[PDB]
Amino acid sequence: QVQLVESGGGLVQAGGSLTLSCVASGRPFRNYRLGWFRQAPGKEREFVAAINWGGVITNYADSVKGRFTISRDDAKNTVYLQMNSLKPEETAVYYCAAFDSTGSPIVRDNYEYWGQGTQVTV
Amino acid sequence: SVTVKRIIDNTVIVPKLPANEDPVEYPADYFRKSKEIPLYINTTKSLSDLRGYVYQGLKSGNVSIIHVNSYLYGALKDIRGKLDKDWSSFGINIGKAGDTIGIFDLVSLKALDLPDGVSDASRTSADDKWLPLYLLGLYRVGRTQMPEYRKKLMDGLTNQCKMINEQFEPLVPEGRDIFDVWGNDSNYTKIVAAVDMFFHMFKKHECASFRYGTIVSRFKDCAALATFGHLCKITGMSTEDVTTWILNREVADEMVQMMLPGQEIDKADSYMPYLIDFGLSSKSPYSSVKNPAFHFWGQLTALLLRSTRARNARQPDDIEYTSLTTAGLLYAYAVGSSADLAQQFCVGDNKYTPDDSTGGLTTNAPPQGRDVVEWLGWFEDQNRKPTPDMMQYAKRAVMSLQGLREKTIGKYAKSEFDK
Amino acid sequence: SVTVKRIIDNTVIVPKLPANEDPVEYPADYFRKSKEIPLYINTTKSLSDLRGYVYQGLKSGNVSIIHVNSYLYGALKDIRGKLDKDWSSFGINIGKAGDTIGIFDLVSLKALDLPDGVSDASRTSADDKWLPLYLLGLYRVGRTQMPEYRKKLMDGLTNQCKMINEQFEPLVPEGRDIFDVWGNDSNYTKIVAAVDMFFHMFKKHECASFRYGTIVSRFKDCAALATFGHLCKITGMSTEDVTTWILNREVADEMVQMMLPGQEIDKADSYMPYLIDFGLSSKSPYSSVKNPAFHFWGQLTALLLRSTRARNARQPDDIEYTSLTTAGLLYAYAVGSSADLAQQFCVGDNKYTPDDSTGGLTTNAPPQGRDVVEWLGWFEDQNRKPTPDMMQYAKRAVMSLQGLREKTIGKYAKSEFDK
Amino acid sequence: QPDDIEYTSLTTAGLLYAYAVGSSADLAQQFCVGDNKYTPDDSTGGLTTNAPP
Repeated sequence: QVQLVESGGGLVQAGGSLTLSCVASGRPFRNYRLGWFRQAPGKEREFVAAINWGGVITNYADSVKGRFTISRDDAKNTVYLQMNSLKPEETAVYYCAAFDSTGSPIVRDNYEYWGQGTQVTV
Repeated sequence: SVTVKRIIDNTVIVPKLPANEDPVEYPADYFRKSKEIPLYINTTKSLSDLRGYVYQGLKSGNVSIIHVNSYLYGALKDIRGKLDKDWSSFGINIGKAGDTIGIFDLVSLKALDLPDGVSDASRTSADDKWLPLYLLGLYRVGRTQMPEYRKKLMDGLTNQCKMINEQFEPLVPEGRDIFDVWGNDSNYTKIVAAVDMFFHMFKKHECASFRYGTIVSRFKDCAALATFGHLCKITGMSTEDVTTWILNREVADEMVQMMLPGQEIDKADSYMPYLIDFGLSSKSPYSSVKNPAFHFWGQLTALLLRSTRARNARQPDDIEYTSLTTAGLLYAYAVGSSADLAQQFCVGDNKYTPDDSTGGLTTNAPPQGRDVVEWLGWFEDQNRKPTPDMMQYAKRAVMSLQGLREKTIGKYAKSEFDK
Repeated sequence: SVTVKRIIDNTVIVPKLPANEDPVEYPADYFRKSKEIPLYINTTKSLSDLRGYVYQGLKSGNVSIIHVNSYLYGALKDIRGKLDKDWSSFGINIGKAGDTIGIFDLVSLKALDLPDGVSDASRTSADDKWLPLYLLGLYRVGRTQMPEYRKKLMDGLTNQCKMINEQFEPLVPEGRDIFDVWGNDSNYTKIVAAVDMFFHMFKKHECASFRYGTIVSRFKDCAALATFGHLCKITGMSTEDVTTWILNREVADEMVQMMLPGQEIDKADSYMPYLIDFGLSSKSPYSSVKNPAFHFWGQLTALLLRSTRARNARQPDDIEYTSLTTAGLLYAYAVGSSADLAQQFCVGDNKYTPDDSTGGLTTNAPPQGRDVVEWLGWFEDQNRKPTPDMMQYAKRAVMSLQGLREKTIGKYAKSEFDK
Repeated sequence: QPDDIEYTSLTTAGLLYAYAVGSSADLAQQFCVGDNKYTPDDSTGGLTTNAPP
């Protein structure tokens, strides 16, 4: 098993930057995909960004390309994600997810582990 | 390097030969740079997609090694075992406490940065059972170019027939060339080495049969070490005693080369036996290519001491066959004459009491034990020429050998002493 | 472990070899954890359903081992015997007083937690008679890969033809691969072992013929022990006397390994002979794989003492053939020369009276009995080298041997002494 | 085998060389245990002459 803790959320000014982090506990010494999701008020959980295990392959949703950046330090077993140029459309609860393999899916049914999530209001 | 002159005109000459580096890479010199070995793999496509990818790819001549790696991952990802005791190797504590360890805890997962391929349905999870066993077996099958020894595909076919009765090889006969390339993908070798290393610790796993095909990865390119074990077993002497019976300078340098003190060559479960497929070393230090005189000497001595494995051991190139053979003759003759039979169990607390009142001076007789210090002296009393009883002994050992292959030390010894 | 240095530069070397655990599991170490062995079986479907299940499954290539286990249960469940005396083994009192004991009293019944299969009618209770005998016989048939020795299926076919004249094997020729997998189901082996263990106690049961096919389960993977019995029979010496004639350190360690004092190896009817199929042990302590030097030594000595079984006993790998062979030569020569003929019955109360007035000092002659303490001394008087009468004796024993298989101690001894 | 060379003298030279290397194995102890090495005996004075080097 693996536990994920999201940290770094809050409110920010319309147009401001922010960087969420997700800390993994349990078994970090094994293949596990890392992706960020979000869910807005009355909106189904959608994909935001993902990163493979090695830390070379990544992908972003169209709504956030250019702005957001994803990264991971598996030594400290975490995964940061810069969120520059925020917008009130960016307001949602952001979840950190893991699915054990060697890649990063674009769906929410590909993951196996989920955090509790952090609120982000803009 | 000493000065040499031509005596007819005092002209100085510099005899020099072409040089070849061919350095040696030890496993522990890899881990002081990187504290982990990566496995490059693609985790994009799904498992049931890869099943038809490599099944329909196997049925034809086209298949992507990236797809059999990415399929072998998720096809072997949920396999586990419980450690009785801790497991650490070269500063890598793979297993902590009582926590279970999987087959890919040994390596670190990285992302490969694609092959279009072709898919297939109707392929259930009943093929996830043996398709890894198959793909792993073809690594062992595809390393030998002999036509009938490559018929280990019949034993992979059989071992999978045990899993599912109606299993027949999903590869064309031309397939004898399909899996020969798989051994060149570093990640596939990093898979088979992790499978064998895992199933060596967890020995009675229900999926331990998977070790078939990966067992050729253990101590790959490490023959000379196995000849040291075979000699220390056939002679019956300790490693330190056999180490003294080395009388050749080359075998001395090679024996110093193999026995460097920080390579975990004595640990039961370690990363050392898989230093080639894991990529810990590109030129093994324990091969019969970097230790030729040791391979020839130990294998020949074993053969003279009634060995069976040595009958087909291959004779290396560019070594001192004469000095090495004489050394093996004195060693094998010493071990042969000195059976060293000694009473082990007694009944009425009566043991063999040797008689010391034998004073007729039975000199000019070979030594009584297996000490090198005495057999070198007796051999000096023989003017450093093998006695006719030694040559006759070797003839007795090598005669009645039949079905000998060319370029083997069996045919060499037979052609040397049997006349 | 003693310090070894290279004399050219005082450099310290550490000669070390790869290590292999391969531990040994004794049967009595299994029963101190669990006081009973379970048999996992499925009791859902009915008997007459399983009869067609395994008959129609047998006629084709598809059959479920779960169905032949579940069928063998109810097909053998109502078989019994009356104990003359109590029966207990490893703290398990299987039989109490005069009460009858069935074939599954030995194990405990658990539930297996399914194969869809296919059914058949018109199959009466006249097939319950021999279908167990068949399915049990295929366990013995399906353990040998030799083409003509696997034709014990003709003797199972015959033994069932005795039960019903019109019995012909309900298995396709490809079936040579069908029952080879049955030996991998732990519960099937726990069935055959219970059948053989039961029919060993109840010897003249009307269904004792069922033991055919299960007899290969008794002392399976326990060859070295049988070589100790064969040596103690061929030599004619007691077990304690033969135990003294062990002159090799390896045979000493192995002989100590087999004779651990709490494994019921001497009980007539015990759980010990079936420690492999019952799952009491995964690595037998009495096999010729963990006792190689004992197998080679005892088998070779027997062969030199006019044995017939040893002519085909196989020669293990990685042992001291030289020292072991010399030991077997001195032992077999001692037993051969010392016939120890002694008068047994007399008529007029006249016995052979030996003459003690022989004082010409007939020294330099071999000892008179079979005591090790004297033959080691005489052998020392022979400079620990076999005399030409010993080598000639061995040549006399191994010559005129014909039809010898390769890798057998018969061809080994013949190739060693016959020249 | 090349053409137009002195097969006789060359063969005799190779015979003396190969015989020298063949007879003189030059076996020498390399590793010791209790710091005991082979000590050659110099008290051999029966004059074993007419023997190869």
